[PDB]
Amino acid sequence: ESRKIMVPPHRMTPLRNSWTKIYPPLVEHLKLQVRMNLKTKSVELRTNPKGALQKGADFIKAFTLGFDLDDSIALLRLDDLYIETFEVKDTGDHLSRAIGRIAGKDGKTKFAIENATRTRIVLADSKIHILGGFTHIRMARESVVSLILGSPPGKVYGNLRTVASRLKERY
Amino acid sequence: KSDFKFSNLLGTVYRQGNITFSDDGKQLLSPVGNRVSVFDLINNKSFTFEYEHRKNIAAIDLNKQGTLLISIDEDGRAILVNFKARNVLHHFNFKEKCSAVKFSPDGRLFALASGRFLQIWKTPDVNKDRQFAPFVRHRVHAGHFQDITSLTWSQDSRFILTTSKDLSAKIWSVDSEEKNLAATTFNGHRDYVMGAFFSHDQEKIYTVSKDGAVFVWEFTKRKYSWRITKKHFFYANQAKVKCVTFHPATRLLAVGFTSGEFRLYDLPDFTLIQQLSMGQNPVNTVSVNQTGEWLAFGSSKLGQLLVYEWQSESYILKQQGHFDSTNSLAYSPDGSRVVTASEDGKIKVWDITSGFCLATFEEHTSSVTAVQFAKRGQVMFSSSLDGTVRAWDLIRYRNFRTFTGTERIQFNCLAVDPSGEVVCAGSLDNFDIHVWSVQTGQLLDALSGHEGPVSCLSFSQENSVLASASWDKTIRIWSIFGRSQQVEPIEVYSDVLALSMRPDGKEVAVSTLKGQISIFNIEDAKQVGNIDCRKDIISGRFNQDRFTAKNSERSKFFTTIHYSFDGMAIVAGGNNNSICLYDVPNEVLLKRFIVSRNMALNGTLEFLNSKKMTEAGSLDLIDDAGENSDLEDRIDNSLPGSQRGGDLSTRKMRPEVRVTSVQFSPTANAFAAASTEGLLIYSTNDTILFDPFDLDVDVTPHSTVEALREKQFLNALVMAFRLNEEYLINKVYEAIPIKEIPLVASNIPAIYLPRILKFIGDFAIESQHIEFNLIWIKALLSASGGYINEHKYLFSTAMRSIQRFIVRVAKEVVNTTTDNKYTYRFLVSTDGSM
Amino acid sequence: RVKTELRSALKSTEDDLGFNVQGLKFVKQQWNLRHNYEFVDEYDQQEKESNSARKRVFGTVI
Amino acid sequence: YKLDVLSSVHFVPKPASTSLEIRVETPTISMEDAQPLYMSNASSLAPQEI
Amino acid sequence: QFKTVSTRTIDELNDIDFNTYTSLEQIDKELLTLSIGPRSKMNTLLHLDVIRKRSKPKEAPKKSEKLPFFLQLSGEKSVREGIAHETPEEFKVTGRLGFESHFTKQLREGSQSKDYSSLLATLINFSPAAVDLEIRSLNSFEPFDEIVWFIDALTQGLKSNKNFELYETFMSLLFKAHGDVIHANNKNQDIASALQNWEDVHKKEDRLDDLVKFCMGVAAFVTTA
Amino acid sequence: RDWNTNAKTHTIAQRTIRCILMHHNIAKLSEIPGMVKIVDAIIPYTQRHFTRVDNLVEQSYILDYALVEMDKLF
Repeated sequence: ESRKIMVPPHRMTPLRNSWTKIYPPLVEHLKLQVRMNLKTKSVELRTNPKGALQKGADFIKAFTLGFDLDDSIALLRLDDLYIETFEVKDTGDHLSRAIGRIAGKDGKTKFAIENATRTRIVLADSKIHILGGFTHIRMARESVVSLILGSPPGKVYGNLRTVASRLKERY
Repeated sequence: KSDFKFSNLLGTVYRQGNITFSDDGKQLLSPVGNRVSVFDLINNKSFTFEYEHRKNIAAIDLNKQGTLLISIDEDGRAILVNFKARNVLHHFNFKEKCSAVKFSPDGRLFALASGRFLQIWKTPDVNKDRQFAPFVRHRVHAGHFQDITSLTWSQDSRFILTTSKDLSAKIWSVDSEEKNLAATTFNGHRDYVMGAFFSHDQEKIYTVSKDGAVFVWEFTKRKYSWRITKKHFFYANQAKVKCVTFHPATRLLAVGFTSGEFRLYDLPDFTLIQQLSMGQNPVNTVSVNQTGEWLAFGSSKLGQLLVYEWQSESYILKQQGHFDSTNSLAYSPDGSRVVTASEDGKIKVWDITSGFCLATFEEHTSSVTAVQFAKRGQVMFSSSLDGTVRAWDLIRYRNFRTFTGTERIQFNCLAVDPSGEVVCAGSLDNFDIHVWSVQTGQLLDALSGHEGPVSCLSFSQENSVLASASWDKTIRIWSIFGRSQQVEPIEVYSDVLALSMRPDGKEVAVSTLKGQISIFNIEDAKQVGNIDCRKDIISGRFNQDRFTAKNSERSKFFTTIHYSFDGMAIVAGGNNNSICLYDVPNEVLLKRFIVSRNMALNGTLEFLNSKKMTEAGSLDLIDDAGENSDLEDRIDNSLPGSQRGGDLSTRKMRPEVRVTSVQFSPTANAFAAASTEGLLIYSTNDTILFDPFDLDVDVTPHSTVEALREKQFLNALVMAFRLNEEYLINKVYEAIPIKEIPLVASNIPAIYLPRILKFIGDFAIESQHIEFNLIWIKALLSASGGYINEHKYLFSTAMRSIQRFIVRVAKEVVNTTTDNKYTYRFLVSTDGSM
Repeated sequence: RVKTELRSALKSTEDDLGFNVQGLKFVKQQWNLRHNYEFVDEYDQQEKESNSARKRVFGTVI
Repeated sequence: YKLDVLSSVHFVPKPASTSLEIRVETPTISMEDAQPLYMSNASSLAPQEI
Repeated sequence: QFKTVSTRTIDELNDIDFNTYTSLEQIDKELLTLSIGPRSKMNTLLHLDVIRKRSKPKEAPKKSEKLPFFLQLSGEKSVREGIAHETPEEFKVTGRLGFESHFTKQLREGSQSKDYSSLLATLINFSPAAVDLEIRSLNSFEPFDEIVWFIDALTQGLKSNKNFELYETFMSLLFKAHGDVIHANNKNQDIASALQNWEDVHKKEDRLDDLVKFCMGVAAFVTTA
Repeated sequence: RDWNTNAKTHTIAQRTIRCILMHHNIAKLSEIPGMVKIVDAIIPYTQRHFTRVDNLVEQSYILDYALVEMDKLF
């Protein structure tokens, strides 16, 4: 029993140079066997005779999606971690500057929402992936959807301050 | 009436010992001096245990069922208390100074570090009856060479890991069969080992010492025999570790130093999560919640208590009390909070139910001598030794007025107008009374005529006549208002301290230095009657003095007295450890309360143990301060002839026990006494003490519920009033329907009117049935609100308790629904377009 | 009759008083969330509000 | 300080100081101690001070 | 002295035998009744921003830099009962059907069944940070369903005359959080009708107002004069 | 704004503020340059007047108490 994760040709060279830190938790912590098909540009994970294949698939799928090495190791460990993918889909007007509104100047809005909601976000052209806990993904996604659908920067930043406080608060 | 019990201990959130949380960490248990306070932090309330150690307590633990507590004092007299019944189960004397006590996680054993022996006893049941000897000893291990500083149980209650002043730490199995798994000792520290903890899986052992090293011990090979794998250091140079704890599940090491700084680390990687400071005094206690989210720190020098959540960097509470330095108190005009004027120069406004301080005010640069409320809880006046009276708005929290004299004197007592135009203050070095207007700030008058220091001032609340009384053995009555400038001096037998004034202004009760409380008619200036109180005063013997408590003249008089609000009783306290209350018609002692049994305070024992009196001096006047482990308490910086200065380190004697102010509650049948241990709050409650009112043989709870089931509602209500049983009154009260509240409330007899009013008050403060309680209040005020007005002082504490319900829960709810109505009308009536 | 007409007049004036309170604080609050500033960090936020507060200086006596 | 404590705080006060205090505006929630409750939710400046 | 004994006669209404009376939950369905809980929960909800701003330390604590980013989630194995440690149970809106929260799922199911009793039970259950964090995230963007489901859930709530100070603060928290979008698409039919029937039930709350007005005015007159 | 500082001439100010609020656009009123140094000046005065008129309604119930006594008279 096996899984195949297709590595796109824009995350291929980081996979090869950081490959030597990717396969050791895949081959001794997880006890899988791992091959990298250079023909199909894919990663194959097979099970030996001696429920972790989905964990390894999510590990390399996070790296495939665009999350860094330590972020992917954080997904491989830390059972309470999830990752949500969505396109914008809500062109000059709407597509070419809603993503500029998520980013901001030097990505400071994305950095602010990452630190406020304790997720971390990779923003493609229009493909947003979010790695966090369940409630953390909920709040980061609500704020990202907010500032692609139109909200004032004061409103989204006040909501970010408030969500940081209430997510870290007991009671 | 007279059946007061010790309810609460306001002030002093922490004195000495370890903080504990509950298991479901809602309450925290804090060692105040020899009591234990328990503050419920979610249900915002608080209580203090009634029992009392004879010295300052040093160790606290309660098991994680929450069902029983054990508290050990600073020479090993343990007390096991039932935590739910609030009654003490056993008194057990361990023979020497126990550093720590801990229950097991499975509750069934406890262990304690008595000297250099770790002794494990097994916990008696809460369901079993009290025996002569309930504790059955499991074992006593002796492997340390000096005193043990800490215990730690493992997660399974299987091993125990103890840390000593001797520079090691040891692990002991509980039972004999696992003796080979736990026989190692952990050396390598340069100083006292302050803590030794397991990891979550019990594979790593962390040992933290006083000099600042934490060692990680692992069962590895260099066979397998507990190597040390990494030493981490705090590198705090001058400061050193005072308290350590570890939450093993969240891997959180919390460490407090002797400089107020505490750091909290994520331990096996040793990454500083946070570092911040309580203050400048050392952190004597760190304790952690069961989920590891709250950290309670206690510093013992200023008596302060933090609980702090480290994720959301925020203080759940940051409180600080006052040991021994509290000059005055005043109830708020509804009995919800008490204002405390304290000798370090500050005002503190303590909530009574939740035992915490809401606001504090530091604008006096010296010891605040008196506080007094005015303008019905809106303004509050205080006078201090720095020469100033000043006024405080309790809305905007601003000192808006400051009154000085012209002569540079220090003020010791004050009195405000009812119609608060004029404040008045008297000193102990000037013989005049200073009369200031409050509207403008000027000095309106200086009343003269005493030939001795004006000890006490009070304005009559009804006819507004001023009564001052001074150490020239004279009470004096000044008609200030309206063209009189009239003075009436009443002489009395000895020099007066603590005048007090009836709520109707008819009479004035003075306390004298003879030991008596004399009561005078104001308008016809002749004595109505006196109480002779100097033979029902408990005056203890100090340690330093060479004259018996019988022949002493130190404290056989009352320096503070106060009327009850029906005018019929006087509570009184002084520089002695008895507070006494009397009923002024009969001039007889209703009840006397022993305010402390702490032998760490001075004037408590009347008879001192003759074993402690040696061939040269008593053994408690010998200062063993250089036998101390470090310099900051080997230091003696007590300048010699200092009495009642500041900074308890600067006086060299034991703190004497004394009550500095007594006041009755304006709303509910209680009194507060500002002792040295804190604000002692004594209150009755009607749940206990069957005290009927003219019942006959046919008046019975069975008869009352038959009359309720047969729906004679008025007969059921008056049967429950004649029972005077709180559950029965509540049952009938809730069973009467809304259709006939006004018929019952109009047919209530007039002798049961203060009972139903004070019941509705003490019920409706916390009950949820807001419209039911307001229907009953409306029906009672409409049906019988003329009897109340012509019998004001009977319903003077039952009506103040009712408008403590209307303005404090019902008006807040009405404010919320009003704001919702108006935001709706705006949000739908106006134009939001772009 | 006096009770009904007097209380009707008083509730009629405090109706528009409460309306104006909630409307004016809505106006101020939507101006704030339009263009107040951008601080997510609470310490920099509280120092920004302390620098932008209303100050008034009072003559106290020591 | 130590002369007052030695004198057992019977002293004669400092003469006079008409000082000058700046108070910012803020909620009196924020002007309080750290505890779960509060006592007043006004603003520290009067309407005639705003 | 440690337990309570029954005053029931030996020879040779269990609350009345044990001298207690557990006060019943509400006396009549036409009577307003607060929550069975602390009185301070209303004030904590209404002003929890300024209370926490008070509760912050005066300067920022000294952390490290090589601190793990998922420190709140990286526990071990006394279990945390917050809104952050909440797992989903068991095709793109703000919350998919695999990633619906408990509050949003119960709100939707109550919008199906037209009975929000379980929603209101969850609301009266959880803590003020959880209440603010659930009300502040309520899909105020394209068709406005979750806002109007919350509003007529509060309508069904304060029709029942229980917990009504909490239902009042939940409406205040709604108007505070995103009453600007309700003011924006004012005259929208669904949200205007939801506010209309909320006002239809809420306008019968002046019983409490003139009841406390009578009690305050007459109590003051009787005590002073 | 400066009529609302009286307790006498304040009703005229409240009616004019109310008709401005219910006849203009709220986004326009907010984004006019200068309309926060006015509405922050006159929120606390309206709150002061709300407290005063609400206490007038509170002490208006002595008429209701006198009526219930006058009906108890027989």
